[PDB]
Amino acid sequence: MNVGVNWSGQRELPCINQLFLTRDIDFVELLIDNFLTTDVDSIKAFLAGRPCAFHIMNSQFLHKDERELLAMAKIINKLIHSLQPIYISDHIGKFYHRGQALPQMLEVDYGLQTHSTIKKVKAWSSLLDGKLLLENYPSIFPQDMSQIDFFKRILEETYCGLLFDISNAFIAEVNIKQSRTSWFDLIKHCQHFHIAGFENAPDNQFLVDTHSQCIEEPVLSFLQEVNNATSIATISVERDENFDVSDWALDIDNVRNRVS
Amino acid sequence: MKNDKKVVVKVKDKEMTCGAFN
Amino acid sequence: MEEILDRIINPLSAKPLTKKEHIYTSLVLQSSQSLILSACPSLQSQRQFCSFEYHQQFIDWCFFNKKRTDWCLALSFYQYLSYKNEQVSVEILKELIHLACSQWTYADKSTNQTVVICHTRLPSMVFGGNKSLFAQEFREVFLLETEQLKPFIQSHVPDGYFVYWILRDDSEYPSTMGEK
Ligand SMILES: [Fe+3]
Ligand SMILES: [Fe+3]
Ligand SMILES: [Fe+3]
Repeated sequence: MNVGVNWSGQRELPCINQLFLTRDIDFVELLIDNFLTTDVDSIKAFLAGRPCAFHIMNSQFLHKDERELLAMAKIINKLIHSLQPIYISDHIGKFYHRGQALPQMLEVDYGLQTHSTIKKVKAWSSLLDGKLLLENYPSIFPQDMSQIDFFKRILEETYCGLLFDISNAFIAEVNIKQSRTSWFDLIKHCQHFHIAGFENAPDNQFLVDTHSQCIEEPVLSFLQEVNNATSIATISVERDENFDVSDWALDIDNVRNRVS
Repeated sequence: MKNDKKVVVKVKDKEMTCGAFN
Repeated sequence: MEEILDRIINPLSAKPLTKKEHIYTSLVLQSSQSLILSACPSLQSQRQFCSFEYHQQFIDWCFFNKKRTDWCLALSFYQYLSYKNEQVSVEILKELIHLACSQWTYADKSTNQTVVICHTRLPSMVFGGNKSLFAQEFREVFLLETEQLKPFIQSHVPDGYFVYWILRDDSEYPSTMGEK
């Protein structure tokens, strides 16, 4: 099991540099669409031999036709060729409503025009050099179609795979009572994972997928269930706020200890 | 640009991240 | 639901929401207000601009007038302040342009490295942003004092409008008409 971390920008670099000096970081997951004009050698210098993986935040590919994506695919594919990521991955997310840009990525309506969404998945993934993995959303509200049934169709009808976020699935269980159980059929064909912390919304109305706290015990016990169910090739221990090296290192330690 | 008389300023914001806001 | 989505872009409806739905829509809306407030300390000179209800009024106005709420949000906010107040300090205008240039470097997903922004109120100032070009280097938000675009902005930009250009890099001034 290669245990890694996410890297989206420069705010966290002091903290990552400290992690590099006090822990084994087996790989780094770049939020690659934040590095599209970055000198590739400068990226390699920072990685200092560590392998990388790609995670795409803002392709917004469900809002676009295939032709609008060509330019972004070209840049990403050059970065894929030069950096050779272990995997590449994107999100199932909603970024606009009635033409207004949202301040956050919201959950997709899985059952609405499911076939058109599967077609956009095929189109985007066919333009990227490699098998595209799609990450499960930390559901806040229930809807008619299960996220599981949605991903079952992705995995059956397209060339895409699953990037399974363990704490996102835990968040959905709390928020919408989606039994974690339902993912285990798909989990068994997944080898690349995420795990992170979260926070309570005001008045504890739902869990927010902040990547800002340490991983809590129920999520680690979910991790061990995942480890029993499948082969964990890689897991990225995510952090996007509160760049305290001791807390991130504690998360990395707990993830490794839990599967030993 | 050609009036290289420039000032760089700080902006307290942040890159796109997967972490939701709270 | 589409009602939850509707209240995120059009918050001033009185259509009822449950507590959970209301706290979510408020949370999502709070994120864009925080971005503005954290990056523009000069707004504290006018505390009325800083209330969450003022933010909600701003977002609602953006819905009715289809103003952009992406990286151009800060520019939209200046236009709302102009629309509502008789005057706004140039330091608020400047900080909001700086915020927009910053947000451009995070949102634009092309090989272009540079955005340049100007406003009719400051015809002798050119604002810009450069994406990070090296792994450990921050994005660069800059300001130029220059008359280079002043003739173009008085003849081709109506008062109250911003104009912006996307450029491959920051070596040359914009030649063309930009947007707005
Ligand atoms: Fe994740
Ligand atoms: Fe997450
Ligand atoms: Fe993600």
